[PDB]
Amino acid sequence: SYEIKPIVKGTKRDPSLLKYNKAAGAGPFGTHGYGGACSSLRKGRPRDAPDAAFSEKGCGKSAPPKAGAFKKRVIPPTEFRRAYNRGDLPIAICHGSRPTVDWKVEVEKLDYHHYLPIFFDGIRETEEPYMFLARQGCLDLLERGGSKILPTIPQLIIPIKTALNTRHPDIISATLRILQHLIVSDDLIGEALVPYYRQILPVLNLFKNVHKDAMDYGQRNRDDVGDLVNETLQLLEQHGGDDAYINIKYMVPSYESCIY
Amino acid sequence: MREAICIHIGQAGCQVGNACWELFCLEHGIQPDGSMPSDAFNTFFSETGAGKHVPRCLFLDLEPTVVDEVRTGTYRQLFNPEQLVSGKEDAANNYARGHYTIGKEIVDLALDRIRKLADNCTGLQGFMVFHAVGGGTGSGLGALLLERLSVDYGKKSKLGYTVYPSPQVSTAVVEPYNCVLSTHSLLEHTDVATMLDNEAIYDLTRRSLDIERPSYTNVNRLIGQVVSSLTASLRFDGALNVDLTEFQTNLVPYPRIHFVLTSYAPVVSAEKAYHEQLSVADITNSVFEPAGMLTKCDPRHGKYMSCCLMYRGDVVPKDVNAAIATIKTKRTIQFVDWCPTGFKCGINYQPPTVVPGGDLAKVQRAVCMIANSTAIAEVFARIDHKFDLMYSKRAFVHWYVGEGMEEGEFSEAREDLAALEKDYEEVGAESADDMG
Amino acid sequence: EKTVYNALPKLPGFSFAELQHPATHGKRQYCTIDSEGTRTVKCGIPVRIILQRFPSWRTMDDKALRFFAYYTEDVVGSRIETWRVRKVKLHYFLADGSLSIVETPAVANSGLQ
Amino acid sequence: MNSTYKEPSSAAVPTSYAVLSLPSKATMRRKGYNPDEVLATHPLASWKTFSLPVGCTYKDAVTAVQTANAKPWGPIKIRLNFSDGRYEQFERVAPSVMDSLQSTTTYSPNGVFKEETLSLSTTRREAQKPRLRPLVDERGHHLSSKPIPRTFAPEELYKNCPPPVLCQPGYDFTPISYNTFLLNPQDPPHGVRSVQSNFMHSKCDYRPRSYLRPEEVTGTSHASRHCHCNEVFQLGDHTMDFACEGTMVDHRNRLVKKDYSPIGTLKANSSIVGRRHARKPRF
Amino acid sequence: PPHGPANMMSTYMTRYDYDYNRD
Amino acid sequence: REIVSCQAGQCGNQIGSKFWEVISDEHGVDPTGTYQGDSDLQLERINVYFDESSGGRYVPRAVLMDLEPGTMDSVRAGPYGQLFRPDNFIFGQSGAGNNWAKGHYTEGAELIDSVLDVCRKEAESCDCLQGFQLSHSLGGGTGSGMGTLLISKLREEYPDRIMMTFSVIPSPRVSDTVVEPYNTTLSVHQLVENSDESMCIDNEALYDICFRTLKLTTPTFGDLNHLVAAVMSGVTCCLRFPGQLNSDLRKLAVNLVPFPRLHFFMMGFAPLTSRGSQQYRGLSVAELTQQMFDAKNMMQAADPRHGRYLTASALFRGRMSTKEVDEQMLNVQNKNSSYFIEWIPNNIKSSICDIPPKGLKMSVTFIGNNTCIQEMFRRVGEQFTGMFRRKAFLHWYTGEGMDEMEFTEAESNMNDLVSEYQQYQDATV
Ligand SMILES: Nc1nc2c(ncn2[C@@H]2O[C@H](COP(=O)(O)OP(=O)(O)OP(=O)(O)O)[C@@H](O)[C@H]2O)c(=O)[nH]1
Ligand SMILES: Nc1nc2c(ncn2[C@@H]2O[C@H](COP(=O)(O)OP(=O)(O)O)[C@@H](O)[C@H]2O)c(=O)[nH]1
Ligand SMILES: [Mg+2]
Repeated sequence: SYEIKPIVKGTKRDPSLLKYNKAAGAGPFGTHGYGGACSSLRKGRPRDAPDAAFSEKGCGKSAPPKAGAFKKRVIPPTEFRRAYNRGDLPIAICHGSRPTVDWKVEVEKLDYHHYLPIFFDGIRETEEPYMFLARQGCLDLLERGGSKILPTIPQLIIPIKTALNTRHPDIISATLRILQHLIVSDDLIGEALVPYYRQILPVLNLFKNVHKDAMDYGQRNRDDVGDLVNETLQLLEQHGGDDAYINIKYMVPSYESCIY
Repeated sequence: MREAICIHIGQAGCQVGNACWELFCLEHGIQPDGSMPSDAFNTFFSETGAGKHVPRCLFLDLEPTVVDEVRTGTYRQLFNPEQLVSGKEDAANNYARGHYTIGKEIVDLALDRIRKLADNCTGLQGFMVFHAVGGGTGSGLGALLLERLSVDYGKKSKLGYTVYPSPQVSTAVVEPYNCVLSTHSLLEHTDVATMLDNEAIYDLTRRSLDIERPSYTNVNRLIGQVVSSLTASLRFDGALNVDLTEFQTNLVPYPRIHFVLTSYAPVVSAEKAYHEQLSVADITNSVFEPAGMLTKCDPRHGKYMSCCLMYRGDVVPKDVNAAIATIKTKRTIQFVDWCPTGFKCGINYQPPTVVPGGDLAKVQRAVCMIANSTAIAEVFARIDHKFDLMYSKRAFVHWYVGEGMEEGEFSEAREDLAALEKDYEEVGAESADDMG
Repeated sequence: EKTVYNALPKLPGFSFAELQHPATHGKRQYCTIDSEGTRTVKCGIPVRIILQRFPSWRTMDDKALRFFAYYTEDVVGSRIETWRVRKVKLHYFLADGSLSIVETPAVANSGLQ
Repeated sequence: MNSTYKEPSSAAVPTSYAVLSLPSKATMRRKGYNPDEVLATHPLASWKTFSLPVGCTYKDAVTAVQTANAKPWGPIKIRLNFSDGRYEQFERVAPSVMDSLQSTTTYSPNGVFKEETLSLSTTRREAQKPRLRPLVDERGHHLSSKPIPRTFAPEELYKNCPPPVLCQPGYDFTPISYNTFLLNPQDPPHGVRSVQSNFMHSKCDYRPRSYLRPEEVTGTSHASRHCHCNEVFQLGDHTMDFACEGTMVDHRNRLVKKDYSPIGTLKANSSIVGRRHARKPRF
Repeated sequence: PPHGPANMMSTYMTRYDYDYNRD
Repeated sequence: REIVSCQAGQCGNQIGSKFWEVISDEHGVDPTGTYQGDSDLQLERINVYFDESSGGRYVPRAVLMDLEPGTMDSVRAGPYGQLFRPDNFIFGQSGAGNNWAKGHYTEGAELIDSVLDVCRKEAESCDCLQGFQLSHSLGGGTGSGMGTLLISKLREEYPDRIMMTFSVIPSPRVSDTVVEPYNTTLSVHQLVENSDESMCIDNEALYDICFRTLKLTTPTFGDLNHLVAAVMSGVTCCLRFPGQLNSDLRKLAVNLVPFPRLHFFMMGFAPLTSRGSQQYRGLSVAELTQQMFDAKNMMQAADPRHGRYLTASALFRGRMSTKEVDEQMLNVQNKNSSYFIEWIPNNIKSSICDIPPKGLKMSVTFIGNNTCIQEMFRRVGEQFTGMFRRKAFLHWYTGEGMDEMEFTEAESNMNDLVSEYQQYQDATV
């Protein structure tokens, strides 16, 4: 007798979600030898151990351990999820032709200094409905804020970098889309975000050249992280300032100016 | 490195330690103040930042007379205030009281001191214990300390130069009881047990040293001579160097069979010496004399398991081999059929240092023997007959039982050491195909 | 160096061990392990007489000799002096055989430190 | 090789592999050798040797051999060297084709040695094997239920040696013994020289007086009953006669009676005449 | 390093010294 | 062609110490490490046994092994002890206790990695390693077990090199260890398996030599080991100096080993003269041959009369001509054809080297693969059976970790070895 372990990678029962979102997972409710025949036809066993590195023989076949730059880190606990579980978010999903977010109150008069950072913190969610609520609320607040998004720019940096550092391709792509929407929300948003390039751009550098004669028949989802990174960089240059190009060049070295 | 921590338990252990430490100090040029007016001492003496040399010893006793004598003796400045453990009340010659009542209230700090020497000793070789199993503290506290040392330090070498009850005249009457119980405790928890009874020492002093009135001082001087001979291999340069663990395997054939005999030569006085040319062959013959053994057991009364010869001085391996060949040519001494080799030899260049006022005339060469033989079972059989005669009549059982000891422990000791007797019998038995 | 006893070269029977006795048979501990691997192989007046000649003394710690000296240097770009003398106090600790120099000026307006 | 793969019965791990590499076509042309004309190795063939990873299996070794052969023209001959000194050959049937890789022979440096060995070594091994069977437990306890003789009995301890009669004089305590000058018979180990560390007492000089001692006509070599004083001894219920060594020793004090047990071990010589049935005196 | 002229009274002369390293 | 040497246990350590002092004397190297010789020839091949440092010192390519640092201390206290490199000293806390198990599996294994590291460093320091030398005793704990472990782990690291062992075999009548048969079996079934040529010393043959040949009154281990040092110098004299008919270590191996398992040799040195009888000797090639093939001059306790010479080799040193060496080596075979096996002609290799030992007009070292090694193997195996039947002293090994199957197969291998020595001794054409 024995046990079966079916392959569950990239399936409905994939435990990657569970092991990357620790706070999530729950529902809405919490022998002989040549002894005289020595000959020039034999050698000793190669020394391929890691300790053999930088020696007479050298490393051999001892590769260094990977730094885990592409390794998918664990998502930190989210104040947005905690606040929604507490019951402080004036949002609820409405189901129809396309799922949408319905608000308690007009988005125009909400205190953005409170609400926008929470929604931007909630982008890291990997379980519905938290992910959908956070991202759709981010989009709604960005498109209905007007001039109320500019003072919240300093407060949005921590959620963006925290979500980007997770190295999750889906989270990174969603944050890139939300960043594009944020940049195209007001004239001075890019100007305010220029000084913050040093805390947002490193992840874009890491995922700049990551993609996943034949076309990608599915690209309406815009899951190409590298393409999204390039589009965000071009948008930042376009709706940025004079120092935007030099800051972006200082962060990502392989970038090209779109205005010069 | 190469340290050998000395432990001296009880009165016999303390006096033997006094004698052997005097011998070690005179051999290494260390005065009782502890300063060398000149690093072979490092094995026995630990250096201090002030240049003085503190012995790697622990004088443990349950009664304060002997340790107070040490504190008021010549080497008071040499010996540490600690490492000189004194109890408040004697063991009253009772193994049960030395092992079950006063043993606990002193063995904790005794082990603390043992650790304070062991951590200092960076190359520790083993523990050389000195006690008399016939007494109360040396038996009980000795067994307790041996058990604790075994469970703490693991497989460290443990040479117990133990003084056993004499065949016919004894210090006490409960001495067979203490001997049987102590041997029961140590069979498992000691490495090599060394016979040091007083009869043969007295006989050698009276016959070869021309001493009409031998005493404990002469006994302890001979014991110190033997200890120095065995331990000088790692202290001084020599042709053949052997450590504490080197003769472990060469001398212990089976785990239960570790009791071994001793003999020193030449045990000669000044007047006797200038009439004798002490050659290697002559000293080896005097070693293999049944009289020359430091134990009142006849090695001719049985087989020889394995002999170890520590030569010291100007001995040459040529003459050592000649002596081994000429002693195996002898029929009067015969080895077991399963040890054709049966010999270990270790040669050290350093001659034995003569103690001022001592009874041993110094010689250019002296050889000691540590030997396992089947004939050692005579003392076990005799002490068992004594213990049996008393235990059938239930003499002195109330003392031991009221001293926190189970009454069945006497029976367990008797059974297991009888198993030791029969083990000696059947290892002395010859090899015949009917055994298979 | 080269003598009769060293004249014989090393042949199987031409070496005499008893000729060359080591002064001490004690075996010096060259090789030592520091319990963490790391194998390793390796004031003028004598203290006895200095203590004998001073019965009241026990240790030489904090028992330096106080001396007074001066060092002179040529000064070329000054205004009033051309050859300056700087005064020093010497502490010669006998226990360690150690010398210490401390600068001590003379007048209040010395200008030195 | 494609499916000829056999797993050797031996447990020798593969160690390395040598390729008798053969130079390129243009190299052969500029040396003057025709590549098309290729038991003796070609003059340009060179033994370029490569090594195997630590703890590699036979599958890994054969995969490495195939990887070495992957060169279209170079390899013609492969020698997979194992840990026992053997090498498996991996020759090319045709040097100009890849797929014709095949094993031909597996030579060993001990081949003929073992071939002529397994006629006498097996007999000696079979003879020696029952001797190695343990006769005791882990401790001294013998396995069989048959009782061993009383080991400390005098008739077992002193079979060929005079007993240690004890005397109080010379001691003020219990007597121990006195060592005896007596020597063993000259039994030199077989095949060794007469190597002596020093001048030794020759055993021929001390041949026992009971050797070819005239037995008179009585049938007893002994004359007076001082044989009981010096030669004959009583060991409990047994009687020992030390003159029995005269029949065991040679004129050169050499032990000629070496009784060997059927297994091959030596039976210790004895000199006990018989059991003297001592009994309580009765009327 | 060169060898000197062949010296016959030396335990360190070669057979080739005796033969031709005379100079 | 470089020789890198290892010495293990006290036996091997003092033997290697004397060997290194002998080599230093031959190459004119003082204890301080500089060169004060008297000829250029001592510099031609001084790299074989020495490496020049950035202090000018000629450091030996020697690796010292001992679980007991006491012998390390003794050699550094010796007259030539300052020659050795400090980092080549590998040592531990507790000695082997004459236990092959401790020397091979627990205490030796913890230090075998470091000794491999230092030996490899010496190996790549050498330009072209001609091979490895080893000196140890088969009766000891860290000389036998740790040395066998060293040779085993260097067979799987330099198999194309020549690894010699000048192992000191024990003797029952020279018994100075009771586990000599155990250690000897455990080390022989490893040496016959991993030593390309393993030539042996028994101390009693050396005692016989210093008794009637040398006639020394009080020869200590110094004079005792000088013979082994001399033969080690002789086996590489042709390497270290030019020769009329030179050879090297693997020359000796290939010309002395007919079958891979038959590589246990005897040794011999000549001339050796008692103190006060030089006026009677002749000191010629014939006398050198006579003392070479004399039974008492053999430094391994065996009787060549009871055996047969599978192959002998004579390494002559000194200014001699080839005709007399060839004639003597032919004449000994012709006159003792009963002791040279008939199925192989002219069993004696002859090599001629320029430089005689300092102070000797001419000399020779003898290597002999006589079939009389079988009696020593049979004796050791008999003692091994004697202890193994009662499994005496087996508890030390079993509690240290090894099992009984290794012991049984060890004696099986050794019995096969002695059986095949007998088979080839009795073989006929
Ligand atoms: N060799 C030797 N033995 C001694 C010496 N002193 C006492 N003994 C032995 O010790 C026995 C007497 O008992 P104690 O000396 O008191 O033994 P103890 O256990 O250390 O002390 P107690 O518990 O009080 O009996 C005697 O039989 C002696 O054999 C001595 O100086 N040398
Ligand atoms: N020739 C010679 N033999 C020695 C010397 N020291 C020890 N031996 C031999 O080595 C054997 C014992 O080896 P041992 O000392 O136990 O080896 P170790 O434990 O590894 O150091 C004995 O039979 C001796 O004959 C020496 O200095 N010279
Ligand atoms: Mg007392």
